[PDB]
This record gives sequence, C-alpha cells and structure tokens, in this order.
Amino acid sequence: SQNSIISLTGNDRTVADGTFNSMIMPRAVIANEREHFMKTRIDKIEHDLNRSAKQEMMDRQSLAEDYNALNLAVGQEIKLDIATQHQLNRLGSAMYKADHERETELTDLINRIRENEVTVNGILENQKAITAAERADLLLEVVASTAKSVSAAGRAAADGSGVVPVFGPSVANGIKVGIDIADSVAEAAIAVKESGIITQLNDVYHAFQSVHVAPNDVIKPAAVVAGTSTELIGNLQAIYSRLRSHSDIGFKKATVGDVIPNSYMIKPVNSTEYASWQLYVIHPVQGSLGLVVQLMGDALTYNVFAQYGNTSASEFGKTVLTGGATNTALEGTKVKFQTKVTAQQALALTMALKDAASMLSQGELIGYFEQYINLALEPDNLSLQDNMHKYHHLLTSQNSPIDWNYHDEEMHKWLDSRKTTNYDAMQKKDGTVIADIHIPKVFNDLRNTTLHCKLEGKQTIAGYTVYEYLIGPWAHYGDIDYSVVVDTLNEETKWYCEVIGIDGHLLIEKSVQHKPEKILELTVNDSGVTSFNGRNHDRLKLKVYVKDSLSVKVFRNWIGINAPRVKTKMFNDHIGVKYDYSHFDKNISPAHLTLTDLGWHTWDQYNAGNWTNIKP
Amino acid sequence: TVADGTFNSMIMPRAVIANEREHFMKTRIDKIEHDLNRSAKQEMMDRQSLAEDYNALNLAVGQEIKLDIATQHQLNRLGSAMYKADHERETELTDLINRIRENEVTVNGILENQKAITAAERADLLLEVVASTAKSVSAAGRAAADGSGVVPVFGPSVANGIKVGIDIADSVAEAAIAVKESGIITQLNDVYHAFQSVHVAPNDVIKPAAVVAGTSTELIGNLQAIYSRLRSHSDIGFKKATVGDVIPNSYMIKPVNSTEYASWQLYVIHPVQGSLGLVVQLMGDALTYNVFAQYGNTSASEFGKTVLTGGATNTALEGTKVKFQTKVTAQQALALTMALKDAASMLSQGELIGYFEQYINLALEPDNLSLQDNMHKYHHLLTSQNSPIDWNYHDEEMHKWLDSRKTTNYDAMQKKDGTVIADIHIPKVFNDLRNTTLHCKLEGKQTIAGYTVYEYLIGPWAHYGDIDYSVVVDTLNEETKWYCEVIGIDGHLLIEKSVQHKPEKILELTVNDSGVTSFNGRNHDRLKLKVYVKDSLSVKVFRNWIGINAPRVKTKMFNDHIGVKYDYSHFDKNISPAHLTLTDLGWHTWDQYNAGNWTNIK
Amino acid sequence: QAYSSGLSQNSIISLTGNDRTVADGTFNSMIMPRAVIANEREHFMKTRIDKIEHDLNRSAKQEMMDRQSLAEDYNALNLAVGQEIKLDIATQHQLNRLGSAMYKADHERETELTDLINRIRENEVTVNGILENQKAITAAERADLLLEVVASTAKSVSAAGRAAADGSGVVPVFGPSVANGIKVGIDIADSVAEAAIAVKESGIITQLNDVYHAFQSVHVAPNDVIKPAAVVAGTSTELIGNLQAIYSRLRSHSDIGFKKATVGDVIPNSYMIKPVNSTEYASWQLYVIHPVQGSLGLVVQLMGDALTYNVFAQYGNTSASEFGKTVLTGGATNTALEGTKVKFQTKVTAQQALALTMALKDAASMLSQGELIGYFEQYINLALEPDNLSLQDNMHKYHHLLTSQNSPIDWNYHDEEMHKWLDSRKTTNYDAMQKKDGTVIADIHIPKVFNDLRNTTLHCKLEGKQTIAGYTVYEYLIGPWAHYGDIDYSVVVDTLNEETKWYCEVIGIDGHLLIEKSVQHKPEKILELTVNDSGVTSFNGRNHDRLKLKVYVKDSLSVKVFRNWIGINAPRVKTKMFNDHIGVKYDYSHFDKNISPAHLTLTDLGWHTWDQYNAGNWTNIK
Amino acid sequence: LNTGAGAANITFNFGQIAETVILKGSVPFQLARLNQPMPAARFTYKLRPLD
Amino acid sequence: LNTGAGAANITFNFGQIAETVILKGSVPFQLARLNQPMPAARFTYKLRPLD
Amino acid sequence: LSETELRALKKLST
Amino acid sequence: LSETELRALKKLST
Amino acid sequence: LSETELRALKKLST
Amino acid sequence: NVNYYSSFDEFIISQYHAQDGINRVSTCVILGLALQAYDQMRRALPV
Repeated sequence: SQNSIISLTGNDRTVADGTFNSMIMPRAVIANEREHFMKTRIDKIEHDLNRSAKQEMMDRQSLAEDYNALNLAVGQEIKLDIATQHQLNRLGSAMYKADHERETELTDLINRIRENEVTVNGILENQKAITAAERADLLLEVVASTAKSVSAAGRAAADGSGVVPVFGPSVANGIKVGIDIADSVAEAAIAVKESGIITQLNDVYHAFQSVHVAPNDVIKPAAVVAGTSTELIGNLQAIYSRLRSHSDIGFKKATVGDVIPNSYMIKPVNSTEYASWQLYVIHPVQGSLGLVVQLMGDALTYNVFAQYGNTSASEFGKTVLTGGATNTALEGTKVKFQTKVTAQQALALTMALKDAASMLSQGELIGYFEQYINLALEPDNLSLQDNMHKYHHLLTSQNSPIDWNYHDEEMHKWLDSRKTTNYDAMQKKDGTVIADIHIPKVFNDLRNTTLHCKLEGKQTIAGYTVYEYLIGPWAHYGDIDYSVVVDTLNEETKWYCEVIGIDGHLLIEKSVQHKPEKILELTVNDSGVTSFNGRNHDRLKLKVYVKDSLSVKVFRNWIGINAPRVKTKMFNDHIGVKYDYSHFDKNISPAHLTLTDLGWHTWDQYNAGNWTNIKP
Repeated sequence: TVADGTFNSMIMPRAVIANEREHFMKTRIDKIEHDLNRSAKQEMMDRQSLAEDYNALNLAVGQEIKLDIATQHQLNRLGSAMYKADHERETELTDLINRIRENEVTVNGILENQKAITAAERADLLLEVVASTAKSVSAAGRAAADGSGVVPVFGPSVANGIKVGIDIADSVAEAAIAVKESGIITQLNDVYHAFQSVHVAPNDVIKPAAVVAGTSTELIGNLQAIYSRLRSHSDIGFKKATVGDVIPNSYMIKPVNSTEYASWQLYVIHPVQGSLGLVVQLMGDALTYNVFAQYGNTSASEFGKTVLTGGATNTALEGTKVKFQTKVTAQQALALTMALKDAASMLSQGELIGYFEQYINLALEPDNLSLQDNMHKYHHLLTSQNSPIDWNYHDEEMHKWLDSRKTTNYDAMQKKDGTVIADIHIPKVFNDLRNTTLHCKLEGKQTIAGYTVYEYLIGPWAHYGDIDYSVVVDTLNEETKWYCEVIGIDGHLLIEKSVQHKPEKILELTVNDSGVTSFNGRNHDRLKLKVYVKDSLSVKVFRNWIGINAPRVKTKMFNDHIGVKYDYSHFDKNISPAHLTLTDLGWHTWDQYNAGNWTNIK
Repeated sequence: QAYSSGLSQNSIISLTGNDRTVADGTFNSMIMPRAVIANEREHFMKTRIDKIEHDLNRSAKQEMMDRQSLAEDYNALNLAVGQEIKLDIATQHQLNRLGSAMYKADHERETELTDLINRIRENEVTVNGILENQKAITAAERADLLLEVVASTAKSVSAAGRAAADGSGVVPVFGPSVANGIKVGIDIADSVAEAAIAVKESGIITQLNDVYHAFQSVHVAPNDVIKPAAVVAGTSTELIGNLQAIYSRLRSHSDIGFKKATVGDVIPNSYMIKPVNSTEYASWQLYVIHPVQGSLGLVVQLMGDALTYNVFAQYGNTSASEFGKTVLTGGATNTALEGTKVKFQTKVTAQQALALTMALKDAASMLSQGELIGYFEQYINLALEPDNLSLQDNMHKYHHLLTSQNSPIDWNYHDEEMHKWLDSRKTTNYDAMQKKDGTVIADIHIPKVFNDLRNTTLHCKLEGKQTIAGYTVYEYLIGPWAHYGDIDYSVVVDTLNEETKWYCEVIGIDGHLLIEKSVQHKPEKILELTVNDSGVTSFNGRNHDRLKLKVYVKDSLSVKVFRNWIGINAPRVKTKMFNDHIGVKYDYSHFDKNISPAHLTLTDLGWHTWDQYNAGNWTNIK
Repeated sequence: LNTGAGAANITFNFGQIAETVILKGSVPFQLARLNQPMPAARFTYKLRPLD
Repeated sequence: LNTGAGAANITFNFGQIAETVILKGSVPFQLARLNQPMPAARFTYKLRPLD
Repeated sequence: LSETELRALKKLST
Repeated sequence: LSETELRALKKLST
Repeated sequence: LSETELRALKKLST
Repeated sequence: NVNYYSSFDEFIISQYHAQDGINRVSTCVILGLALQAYDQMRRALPV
C-alpha cells in the first residue's frame, strides 16, 4: 500500500486473539500493573546480585582510610564517616564505573573498525538499502567484535556486571533519616548528627535510576547515513560525548539540595470506556531536557521542555521544541515509572511514531513507546525502527533542532546557583556545621569529584593479573593526580604499573600495598588534551599487574575544587583531530622483566612483540 | 477519543494461576529472591557457630535446642527467617506510629477533609505530610522499598539436599543414633514443599486503616489492631510444621476440557498463616464463597466446619487441579471476594477471574478504583470489633487443636519406634514461633564515631512469664568493648560487656497476662535495644522463655489499643560510645541529660 | 513420503472450538499458549532470568579467584607428559569452566536417578500393583501415583514444581556469562621469546568466543523421564530399565556437546524465520533447531494448518549448506523462505523436540494454528509441557518410541558417526593451524587434552548438607563409565583446622572400604579401577557398574574430587539399550548406608563385608 | 443489650402460621437458621417462619 | 466391606439381557468399565450391561 | 566472612 | 573477602 | 571463602 | 498530518514518484476534476 509501515492489525483494526499476529503485538509495560511489578523485581535482583548492600557497608571503613591517605587539601577532603558523603560516594562510584566500562568498549570498537577500514568502507558505501540493524550486524561481523548482536536479548546476555543500572531504592535502604540535636553543640551530639541523612536525600534516591548506553546501541544511529569509516567513528564519539555530559549532570542533581522530579503516566480513572487518552511525562535524571507525550485517540503530540529555570509553582520549564498542544492538567490516575532511555532516544521514537500515527493501532503506538521507555526494547516493526534511528542521528548531528550545548551549559549554571541558595538557607536556619554535613561542597560534578573505580581482572600473564583502567577523556581542565591501591594476600609483593601512550609506555614498579601510591600526574588544557612526553594525547591506558591480587582500586583527584569545564566535542571537532588507540592492546609480562626494562621506552627500542625487553 | 479497542485488551488482568507459563515464571523469581538473600551454602556454614551459641545459653534440661539434630536445624531455619521478617515489619510499624504522632494536627485535617478521594490517594497524602521513609503505596513501589529480611520464605529451596531415608534396625548403638539424627522423616519434607510465608508491609495496611478513620488515634489503633491479628497468624503457621502432620496445599479446579461459554473455576485457599480457609466458586457471572475452619477436620473431609457463608459452593467438582501458594492472608482474600460479589454485574467474566487470581498469587490490587475502595472497606470491617468473624475464638481453637495433634503424633511414634526416635523427629521444644528460643541476626547501616549501631525491638509479647535476652558479638579485632542501650519511656540503661564469641545476658524481664512489663517502675508494652560495636562482623540476639510452652496472652483488639497509649518517640535517640565516661553507664532518666546529648550526664 | 507411525493417539479437543478461533474475553483466551521466541518482550525477559540463575550459583569473581588453587591441584596430580591440564593457558581455563559445570549437572542428575531406582526397588510390590491396575490413566497421572507410593524427595511432576525442587548445580550453563571480559586476539608478530609466549597464553581466539556465545546446556530431571518410562511399563524391572536406557542416551549427548567446543569449528545457532510483515490468515513459521547436546537436528515448518518436519544429521556437512543428510522425513520443509531471523537457545533435547513435533502433526486438524505455535515454542524455549492433557500424553508416547529398541532412528549409528566426524575436524583444524602459525601457537588454541566430558581430567566440587557427629558427609558417585581403561580418583580437602583427620568410604554391593588420609590442600589418590569394554569393573571380586564414595571432613570448607584416565582419548563403550540394562541387574540399596567417624576404632578401618556388622552400626564390626 | 464478655446468640421463634416476616435492624446484624452458617451482616432479612 | 491393607477391585457382571442398570451408593464410589479410566467418586451411575 | 570462619581464623592467629 | 576483612586478618596474623 | 584465600591465610598464620 | 504544495502540478508529480505512485495519480486526477468543478461553481456562486 501507500504506507511503508504496516500495522499488525489490518485496516479493520481487529486482530483475533490466539493468532500469530496477536502473539507478537507489543505490550503496555507501564500501563499493565502485572508487567510493571515484574520489571521492577528483576531490576532489583540484578542490582542486588552485583552490588551487595552488606558488602558496601563492610568496605566503608577501608575506603575511608584510603580517601584520607590521599592527603587532600583542606576544603577538598572526602570524609566517608559522614553518612551524606558515603551515600553520595556509593551512587557516584557505581555511576562512574558503568560510564568507564562503556568508554572502554567504545575504544575497542574504534580500534576494530580502523583495522578493517577497507572492508568497513565497502559495506557503508555499497549497501544502503538495508536497515540500520542489518548494517550493524554486517559491520560487527566484518570487525571481530567480542559482542556481535544488536538484539536486545543478545545485549542483555553479554552485558556483564558493572554496567547494570543503579537502583536508587536499594541504595537508600536502612539509612537513618531523622535525627534531632535541639541546640546541642557538643562532640557527642555532632557525631550522632553525622550518622543520618535528611529527608531530601532519601527522596532523591527513591527517584534515581541511571541509564548507560552500550556501543551496540550507538552503532545503529552512527551507521544510518555514514558513508566512510571516519564518519562512522566520528559519529560514535559525538554521541558518547553527549551521553557522558548528560551523565555528569545526573549526579550533580543529587549533590545540590533539592528533590528531583519523578516521571509518571496519567491514564483515565475509568478503565474500558470509549474515550481513550494517555499522557506521559518523562523527567530524565541524566539530562537537561524533558519530554511530554500526549496520545488522544490516534493523534500524537509532544513538547520538549527545559528542566532548569523553573519556579516552584510549575514543574515544567520553558518549551524548547514543540510538536503540538499537550495538556498536562488532565485528571486521572498517576503511575510513576523510571525511564531506561535518554531524552534523545525517547524523542527519536516520538518523532517516528508521529509520522506513522494513522498507520498503526493505538495499542501498537502505546506498546512500542512504553517498551522503549521502560525496558529499552526497540520496536519489532523494522520500518518503525529504521525511522527512529534516523531521527536519533539527526538529534545528535550538527543539524540538530536542539542546541544541546546551550541547554547543558544552562543546566550547569542553574544547578550551581541552587546549591548556593540551599547552602545559605540552611546555614541561617541551623548553622555552618549542620549545613556542611547535609550539603557537601566537595562533590559537585561526577567527573569533578574525587572518586574510586574498583577494577576487575580476568587476564593472567605468568601469574600476574592485569587490571586495566582508561585515563580520560577529560571534560574538565586543570591538574589531575592518579593513585592505585593494591590489596594482596602475600605479606611482601612487587606490583607493576604501565601507562600506554601513542609512542611508548612508562613502566613503574612499586611495593607499598595498602596505602594509595601516586602513579601519574597530568596537566590538561581547555581542549581536553594533555601533553604526555612531547605528544598531545586525548586518553591514556593504565594497566596494573599484581600477583595473587584481591582488590585493586584507582583514585582520580583534581588539584582544585570545582574544576572548570571543557566544551563538549561535536562531530566536526572529532574528525578534525585523530588519535591512534591501537597501542592500548599490547601487554607486558612482569615475570620476564629486568631493571633496564623499567622506565619510559619508545616502541623503536623493542622488537616485534616482546614489549617487555628493550633489546631490539 | 474513541479507541479501536486494542489498548483495553493490553491492560486486561490475566489468569496467572491458570496459565502455566505465568505460574512457571512466578515460581522462578520467588526462588531467585529467596536464594539472593538466604544462601544454602552460607546457612550450612553457620550451623556450627549457631549450635555453639545455643548450647552456651545454659538452658534447663528438657528445654535445650540441639542444632546437631537435622530436624531441629531445619525447623530453626524456617523459624529464624519467619521471625526475622515479622520483626522488621513490627519495627517499621513502630516508626510509622511515631511519625503520625509528631504530625497529628496535619493528619487530622487530612482525615476530616479527604473523605471523597480514594483510599490509595488518602494513603499517599498521609505518607507525604509525615516524613516516611517509604512514600509509595503501589505494588511496584513497595517491592523496590522492601529490604532483604522481609522476603518471603521459599519452602522447597530450604528442604533441598537433606537426607530423608535413614534406616537403623533394632540398633541402640551410639554410632547408629548419630546417623539417625542426621536425617529427617519424609513427613517434614512434604511440609516444607508446601510452605510459603506471607508478610504484610505497613504501607499496605495504612489503606484499610485510613479508609474510615476520623482521628489520628483511630488510625493508629486500626494499624495496631491489624498487626496484632497478623502476628498471631504467623505464630500458627510455624506451629503447623512443629506438629507431625502434613499441611494442606491450596489448589484451583478447572474443567478438563473447558468450553468458551460454559467455563467455571473453583479456588480453595489453605493459608498456612491462619486459622480459617476460603473456597471461592465462579460459575458464569455468579460468585459464591465459604469460609471454613482449618481445625477439627476428620480424615474423610479436608474442610472443617464452615463459619461464614456467601452462597453454595460445590467442592466435589470434577476437573484438573492446579496447586498454588497464596501471597495474601485469609482476611485480605475475603475482602476482595466480598467486593467482587458486589461488582459482579458491572464486571466482565475475564475481569472477575483476572482480578482474583492476581491478588492471591502476586498480591496485586485491582486497577479498578471502585473495586479497590470496597475491598479496603471490607478489610477494615473484617479486622474491627464488629467483624462478622470472631477471630479470637478461631485462633484459640486452632492453638488447642494443634497441641492435641502433637501429643497424638508423639505418642503414636513413641509406641512404634521409641522415645529416642520420637524426640529426634518430633521435637517438643519448638512449639509456637514466639515461644521458641530463636535468634535474630541484625544488620547495621549506621555508624557513630566508628561504632556500628544494631537495633532490636523487645516485644510486643503474645505470651507471659519470664524472658531473657542475650547478645553475641563477633569482631575482627581482639579486645574490643561494646555497649548495649535499652531505651524506655523514662530513660535508658547503658551496659558495657567487652566479651566476644559467646552469649551474654543483658536483660531479664517479667511479662504479665496483659503483655506489659515493669521497666524501672513504669509499664512498657515494648522496648528498643541498640548494640554498639566497633569493626563488627556479626551481631546476634537470642530470646529465651524460662519455662517451656509459655501461656498465651489474649490477642489485643481495637478497644484495647486505644485504652492505653505508650510513647515510642524516644526509640530514635542514640548515644556516641566514643565519648562515654564511667559515670555515664547505668540507668539515667532524661531529666538529667541536656537537650540533644544523651551520651553525657549534666 | 512422510514417515507414518501407527502409534495410538488420544483424541484432542482444542480450546478454540469448531470454528478454530478463540472468543474474545473468555477464560479459554486467558489460558491459551502464546509465542515466546517470536515475541521480543518475552524472549528478552527469559534471557535475563536465565542469566540471573547462572550468576547466582556460578559467580565469575569466585571462579576467577579459584583459578590459582585449581591450577595447583591439577599440577599435583602428576600426569604424564602430553596429558597435563595447564590452567595457566586461557583456552584451557575456559574449557575447564564449561566442563566442570556441565559435569556437575550431569553427576547430580545421575545421582537422583540412582536414588529413584532404590525407592522403586524397595516398594516393588506396590509399584507392580500400580502399573498393572492403572493402565488407562494418563502418563502424568501414573507418575504422580508412582512418586507417592515411593518416598521420593520430589513428588511433583508439574513444571512449577520441578523448578522449585531443582537446586543449584543443575542450573543450565549460560554460555555468554562464561565468556565475559576474556581477552581476544592477542597479537605477537614473529616472536618466539618467553615473554611473548606468556602474553599469547593469556588470550583466546575469536572462534572460542563465538562458540561460547551460542552455548546453553540441557539437563533433564529424573521426574521428566519417569513419564515416558511408565507409558507401557508393565513391571518394575521394565520401568527401571526404561529409566536407565533414557539416561544412557542423554549422557552420551552431553559428552558430544562438550566435544563441539574442543574442536576448532564454530557451533551453529538455532533460529526462527518469520515473515517481514505478517498478514492475518497468511502467516508462516520456520524453526531450525541445532541442539548442542545431540547428533541430529530438527527443521519444523508451519504453513497454514500443515505441519512439516525434517530430521537432519549434524555431521558430514560440506560447509556449502548448514544441513546434513536427512534421516527422517515428515513432509517438505522449505528452508529458503525469506523473512526476519530470530536466534534462540533450545532447552530440550532433540528426542524431546521430535516427540512434540510428531504429536502436534497428528493433532493439526484438531488444533488451531495458534495452539500449535504456542505449544511448540513454549517447550523449545522454556521446557514447558503443554497444558492439554491429551496432547501431553501423546508427546510422552512418542518420546518412548524414539528411545525404545524399535525407534525409527538408529541413535547409536548417528552418535558414533558424530564422534568420528568430530575427531576428524580436530585433526584438520590442528594441522591447518600448525602450518599457518607455529606448533606452540596451535597447542595453545586447540588443546589435545580436552576431548569429551567423560574423558578429560575434570574436577567436581562436592556440596555437603549432612553432618554425623560433627563430620560433614560429601557424596560422589563413581560411574557409570562410557569409556574403558584405567581410571584414578583423587580427593582434595580444605579445612580451617591446622591438623585434621578425614575419612573416605567406598561402598559396593557386598561391603565397603574405609580409608584415612589426614592430608590437606593436596590431592590424595583413593581408588584405582580397571573398566572392561562392557563398562563394568571388578571391585573386590565382584562386577560393579558403579560405586559410591563418601568423604567425611570436620570443619570442612571445600571438598573436590578429581577423575583421571591413564591415556588421553580413552576408547568408548557402546551405549547401553533397554535389553542390556534388563540383562544384568546391580543392587544399589547399600549406597544409603553411613558411618560415624567419631565412633571409629583402628580395627574398623579397611575392607569389611556386611556380615561382619550388626543391623545398623555399620561403623563398628562385631 | 449484651453486657457479657463475648458475643451471644439469641433464638427467635416466629411460629409456623405466619407466611412472611421481614426483620429490620438499627445496625447491620447476622441472622441464620438453627445450626446453619452465619452470613455477613446486613440490614434487612426476609424469612419464612416455617423455616 | 474391605478388611485388607489397601483398596480392592470388585467386578460386577449384570448379564447381557438387561437394558439399563442404575447404581446408587450410600457414599460416593468409583466405578468404571474394563480398560477405562476411573472417574471421580459419584453417588449414581447409569450403565448398559452389554458394555 | 562467616562466623565459623572468623572464629577459626582467630584461633590460628593466636 | 572484603578489603576491611583482609587488612584486619593480616594484622592479626602479624 | 575461596580455597585460594584459605591457603594464603593459613600460610600467614603459620 | 498532510503536506502542502504551491500548485497542483507539484502535488500530482510528488504522488507519482512515491511508493504505489501509479494508483495514487488515479485518485489525484479525480481530485483535479473535482477542483475544476469547484472553481467554476464557486466563482458563479461566491459565499
């Protein structure tokens, strides 16, 4: 027919139950209370499996000692004895680990593409009729990617631990919320007050759920119109630069002292009537813009609103993009849900669904939308899926209808102002000591805060376990210090640290086990580029080799508090300067090492292979 | 805005019990949840330590709990998990009662001026004006806020890998008896495979409590009355496994070859935590129910005398039988059954089947707002003083019936095998849940100046006599000092022990027939105990009744709760052990302390 | 011409009715089966739950930590050159993780079947009465009655009941979870130095990564097998023989599944093809099942109301097509249909999948198209038997036929052909890689020590839940054997105490042998046995098909048992059939006996026969 | 009026001559025949005296 | 009357001449023809002696 | 760490 | 083993 | 407790 | 959810080049004759 999108139900809008078409129809996960209850239980189980509340409580004392041993300046120390800082560290540490792992997988994908750029260029140029999903399969096969599936089922199987979204209610379980002092400036009373968070922080955690996008999701929008390998890589980096900036904003909302809003769906109080209408309000915690979607009958309308600069009277800010008239004053039952996709991903499907509003049934429109928001499940309709990915690229590209850099900058300024206002208000009410406990000024942004990233190692070379940490990219400029903590069963041990650059690596041998040891100090300019031994670099790789290891931690610290920001890179900025990461794969064997091998040595000195012994 | 009808089928409630995959999917996530928090490998490890602590309590002869015997260990695993989950819910109820009392003026305004809105909306409003830790009344939100302890106990996973068939023939050797004690009889194995505990959150109870409440005092009384009934039923559930009988299994009967226009459904609920059962029949658009007693049953019939009637139900219907485990109490199931009967004309047959099955199997409230209001109104009526069911009479009769079964089974086994074999397979010590000497492992998420705070709530007691409380503390460091704080209305008592890896008695209390104790000259219904330990690894609290099978206190009702009011506002305050001095230990009333510093006396 | 079996089948009444379409808003519509592979929401939810179960029982962090201890234990076995299991190599460690998990599940299933045999033999008189009195009831109903008269630990045959009764150790191995974070494609260029080889040994090739992402093990519970075993059983001996015959076939398929990973080839993936834009009343479905644990595959096509199937061999493919020779035909299946392809992992064996396909073909006229789709996909993806009681019995009757001696498929011929084909593939891949790269590189990526699940030197961790006077009892079932030669058994015991006194007991038909070792953290050899070509061993003068090993440790933390064959690639034993199991009968009733280490004297140690003891008190002699 | 500890049972005999008797209570109450299960409380009862 | 350990099977032969036989029991009992599944217990059965 | 493991480990150290 | 437990155990050993 | 940790902790105490 | 064109020339050519164009132009031709009648009728009877 004329329509490219064909509804599973015909023009009669009736599908017989028990038939194949009805079996493959999408389900309303948000609207169905059985479906919503099941999704929440599985999500909580996944979080509790990887992150154990009983384990995090036990490791509190060990982490507190390490943070003090960093010898930070006054006003920049992180005190984990305070309950508020410990809760913020728990959320931040898991947030940064997930972002770190996604960045690591992106670098491997970039290296794989560059190794087979001739075959990749042929696929992109010759084949344009196939969909985005089919193009991703061919690319992920031509390159020897570890994960070769873009299907949601294959992604979940190969997702692995460490990238599981954080579940706020699990983190906030069992923490004291109400403590009174009643005008008692005493050491015992102040110690008691430091043990409890306030109600505002409890409400923030109950409405928090992080979103982390795998590189196998990003590849489909990246290759939808890409014609060359450079365009594909440039699109991949542009999307992840936007994602990382939004992820930073998400953590900053917990630091400032206000309650974050919760996404909800409004549906009519009376079920099974003629009149059918639904209103979705999405408040992405990891973003600066929101979405309001209204479906009355077969008509779909949307409005993109700013999450900043809003008075207390109205939750919605100014409208930055309009797609119709949406009434948010509709009366009905309110069902709260947690979005699992970014604002751009939600917006991309809304534009695609509006185009095919009359070509799909209402149940298909609702089921496809709710499955994406609540499960990150892409629509099974291939034609609908392809249009969504085309809109996702447009929302990210330079021709985007939304100026993302302007809105992200405004969100940062608005959040900083709110922190100052809330700190001054509580200072007058209670005092400086109480205000500092509840609103710590040391945390600020996610990549500005001093944070630790526990490392997991599955590779053992001659009895030495390799722990890999990727240094950079940096969204801030200043001076950065890196430290490593090594816990080993043996009483005396020798461990090695290696930093890989574009031309050569630096080998370090250390012996101190439990106290943190500084490994690398760097200076980064306003372009997010550091000068590592005469060569400009955008990121570095740090590998720790430890024998009979139990735990390895890496601490990131900025010299100054509230480090100034670096403008987010776009597609034009990424294609301008190209850095080679093919050297991040090579390893060394600490067992076969000599005194002459330690230090900074360029590749020319080594042979082919044998990156341990410096004899050519 | 007229729909094409596809959306309304997607929000249509589903037959979870009848559909096999839905019933397969729910068993799997309930098993996963139980194994997530209670690990069989961990529990088998701590068997040796628990056995030593139980032996170190120095119990009198005939009251010792020997965890070396397989039967006693299995019953301890069920009892400790059941008692723990009930303890957190009681702690949460006490916290909620405190918050309501601080905001009585605001709560009173809501109750008077919000009669029009739904029960769920009123509960959400009440939980907002108070600074409640959990502010969600939806089922999805309650699951997220639920902790580790409150997870229901999955019976089949507990009784996995335990040896059942051990045969020693006419042998009285010590070696043979040791092998005999390592196994359990087949009867206990069937008991665990049909056991699933139900623990109701305080947030679910606030909707029945606030549906007709007009004052804050009435709302608190309604909450306490429901949990008095709920806790009583949990005791009966544990005693059912203690006796030598096999508990019945809930089941659903469906036609062998169902027809499109002439289908029928029959539901039989056998709540393990309760004294009454429910039979619900759905023939066409007609709904009928019968409430039957679970006690006094003869061998021929699995149903006792019916105590409440709602029509005629035919339990002799022929068809396929599907077994399932309920997630709601008998009172909760009955409330929906009465509500569904009234709305039978206005509801489709698919809605009748779907709404009922989702509530019993998943504890999911119906999406219909009118149906939700009527159920919570009926829930209040069934738990009030004007309830059609005399719960106190049926709870007491179940207690008497269960005691007679234990004597009959023990005497029957004594004749067949002997006294030694009978004691192994039917331990007489365990008796009721609150009677039994049990331990409650404590979790601590609060640290004050390096000291982790572990909180335990003494009482409320359903039994009277003399009760002893002991605490075991395990720490990594050697030569530590730990403190115990017992908080009451008048003041708190501070104790320093500095002994690890062994039980240490901290309190001895006497409870009278009204379930109240005299703590330093004042009547207390409950007390709060806080243990402060530095670098702690495990803190365990034991409770012990001086005599076996302590007599039961009559279950309190609504009028009993409003007659006497006790203040629990002082349970929140704590001390800083690092700043303690020698003069600070002992019993000290608040008048002595300065405002906000309860560690150091003026 | 389609194969026609004269098997008697019960009549089947569909929920849809005469018009073959269910009515809207009815109780039948709510209990209708519905597709799980085709629907994305369900195929995503089930994969997440499957992954969760694997991480609960098998944690990657724990398994990575135990690598150092496991490597030392394998080294201490003192194996001959060319037979050493070096876990320092990444590929060998990855294959051991797959092997250890698969063997533990197979061992537990074999253990439960052994106990079930004991209960049946004890209650033979009552069991014989049930079998001959009740021949008209359904197979599921017969199983419920049989599991009740015997004091079976698991008395439920329902799918929900089986899931609850199952414990950790029988959970299927989730392949993608194992291959997470392992380095792939380490490149050393023309370097033969020791440092370069050390880095090379730490990584695996892309082929092994692809193999693991398509792996999912299938282990059938004894309660599943009792229903096919009792369809035509007349006596207890026939029922036991049927139970042993089925598990002999099941175990042989498990060994083949592990052998697929050892060779350098990639394993095929089962997939479903559906129309790009499905049209009402013109839909079609194509199912292609490549069972990892099997020698044959299945292609099922649903066009209109017609069901067509083909059984194809998984060996002998020329790489031009993914299908081998057709062994059984049930119509014409078109595998060249154009449409969307969805990949899934089967949770049932080829013999189970074929049984439902034959039963569904006979019920095509009486069942609607949606019922055929729902019942097939539920069983393949979730191992959920159809709710239709008549259809379930028809599936079980076909399952008995495919395993009996008169099966239309010669399973022994195809299983043997698959072993020969797999051996040839390993030689070809090793020789090809020995030319392109060095011999050292070839040995790293294609180890010769790993051949098949019951040939490779493997460890099995034991779980202990029984304590006798302070001593935890760990049970290991020696045998049955599918290979003949000399086999050595070793036990590793770890205890918190500095000095420990632990005992080992080996039980046979007549008497048991008690040993004391008192050595910690090092393997100790307990038993050396010689197995003849018929799979039986002479233990103290009598033929035994299996033995029972019980290890008693005080304050234990971990007990491991190592199984070792003297020569690699031990010759196989022909798989036993129903006649072989009936001909020779062994008594396993003595495996339930226990001893009390605390009340042990020096004279009680050694080999003692039952007549030396009293009734009970098996610890102390008269 | 009940002044006892527990709920009491009052027996009503309306004879066998009257055809129908309608019972209305100031509050909902429970009524059932001799040795018959009690129903839920309700305002109005229509009874046959010969029952 | 059954004085044995377990349930017993009693065979009833009503001849071939009678057309219809109706069986009623004091308590519900189980009855089925040769080589037929045994139904649930019922009070009454209607039988054809020729069967 | 379990209670039995911690108790056993402390005995070895002392 | 947690980092807190390992450090405490090492101190006990020495 | 892992077997690796138990053996390492045993060596430290001894 | 419709597009707008400057002239009937653009409208008919755009539909011709779309998918299922051959059967779309048939409808557009009838629309053109309907619009031809509309122009003549409304000029004679302006409302």
